[PDB]
Amino acid sequence: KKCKYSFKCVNSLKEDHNQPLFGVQFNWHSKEGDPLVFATVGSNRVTLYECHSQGEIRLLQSYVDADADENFYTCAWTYDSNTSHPLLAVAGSRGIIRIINPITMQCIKHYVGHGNAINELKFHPRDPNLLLSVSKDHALRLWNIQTDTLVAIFGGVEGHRDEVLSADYDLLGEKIMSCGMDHSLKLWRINSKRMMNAIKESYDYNPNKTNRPFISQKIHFPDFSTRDIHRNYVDCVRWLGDLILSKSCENAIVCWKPGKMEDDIDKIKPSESNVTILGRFDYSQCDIWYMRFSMDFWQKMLALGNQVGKLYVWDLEVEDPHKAKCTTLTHHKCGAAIRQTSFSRDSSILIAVCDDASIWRWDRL
Amino acid sequence: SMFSSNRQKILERTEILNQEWKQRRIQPV
Ligand SMILES: Cc1cc(C)n(-c2cc(N3CCc4ccccc4C3)ccc2[N+](=O)[O-])n1
Repeated sequence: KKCKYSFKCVNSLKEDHNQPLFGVQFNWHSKEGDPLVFATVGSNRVTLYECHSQGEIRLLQSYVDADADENFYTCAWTYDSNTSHPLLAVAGSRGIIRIINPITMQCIKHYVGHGNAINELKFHPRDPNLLLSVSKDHALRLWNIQTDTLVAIFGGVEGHRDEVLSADYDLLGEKIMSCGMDHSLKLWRINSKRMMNAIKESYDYNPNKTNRPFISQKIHFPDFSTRDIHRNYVDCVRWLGDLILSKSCENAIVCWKPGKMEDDIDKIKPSESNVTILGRFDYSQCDIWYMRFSMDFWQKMLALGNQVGKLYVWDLEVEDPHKAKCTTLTHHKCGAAIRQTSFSRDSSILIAVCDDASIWRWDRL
Repeated sequence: SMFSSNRQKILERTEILNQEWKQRRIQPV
């Protein structure tokens, strides 16, 4: 078939700090009818905005980190499992995870532990307390933010050999795929008996009942590993059902899967030496490092910004990636690199953030 | 096809997540 999706640029603004914006996320936890909110991170700032009619972007609150040398690279939304209150986790160059109350912009709690910069944060899709961080220290870490424990460290003997740049949970939250500067993509199952038990123990941990500190799992071995997809750093990975989307600097997002064509993802052996490349979503002028692609909630659209301010969009319901391409979103004033984009939960709005601190709003026609 | 089987898996799994979101009442920001 062909793509039908059309957008219109309705507004733009520039943050006064003039520093690159690396991350943008709409809050997908807000209930139907409630206002559409998104956060941006860059420099030592976290900024919240609300989307209103006629393309209005309303500034809500600004968070300025006490450390002027901090560079936030990522953010992720969650909610407090008890009070239903929204929460925002942010991290970057210092390698500290800060949990912010978005209503007040106060740092509620922080987590130190990574040896270096945190490149990405992801919350578990079923459990709001399970936070994953990926780092320049070559490891991923799984945190339980209800008990303030480090559940597991994914790294070591057969872990990444260079910075981990990205990771994603699958839809049901049974596994994680990570990727990084060592050109590899690695699978880490979290539905194993070992990991399910480690998660259960992180919840049983009561500090005002024991003097011993919590013991984290050290997961040295992934459930699948490949260096056969890309020929350089892998800076973005996402699950597409049982398939994987990943990118390097080759001006393509590759769709692939572990094993041979018919192999079940849940029957893949840790020693599996084969991969199957299923297709490529081709684009141009996105050969610089650290550019993320995004999908909408329903995984019907794929978006990626390039180094010159173009925003590519594909329809994932069209089998051939070449016939899946939608009209590239361009504005003559949008000329800086688009680091990340985010769709609103209903896919009605697409926000793009840039290296020149600009924010771009595209409404779905 | 591998395509239709994969889209169906996305459809059923996103539905499970959407039903969990629907039962939640997260306070606005
Ligand atoms: C001054 C400056 C320019 C840039 C590009 N950085 C930058 C950003 C990140 N991020 C943010 C965006 C991103 C996107 C994909 C994967 C990982 C990441 C992590 C990491 C390292 C650097 N660094 O080179 O220090 N710093």
